[PDB]
Amino acid sequence: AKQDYYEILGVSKTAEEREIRKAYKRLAMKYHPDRNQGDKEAEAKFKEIKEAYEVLTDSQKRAAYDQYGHAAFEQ
Repeated sequence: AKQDYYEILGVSKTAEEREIRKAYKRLAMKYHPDRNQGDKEAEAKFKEIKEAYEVLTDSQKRAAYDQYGHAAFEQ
């Protein structure tokens, strides 16, 4: 019911974007392909970790989950 965009990076539960940026920074470099092509999914993992960060600055995705997945803010 949406993904846990806090765990996908992996930070102190649901820490402010203040610390999420810090998770995102470590994890982004860790999961950067940097010629680890062919694998392809590891970059996709960086895509998820980006997605996570990005949802964590968004509006609706960011709250509906936090309350209740998508039975919160479907108006």
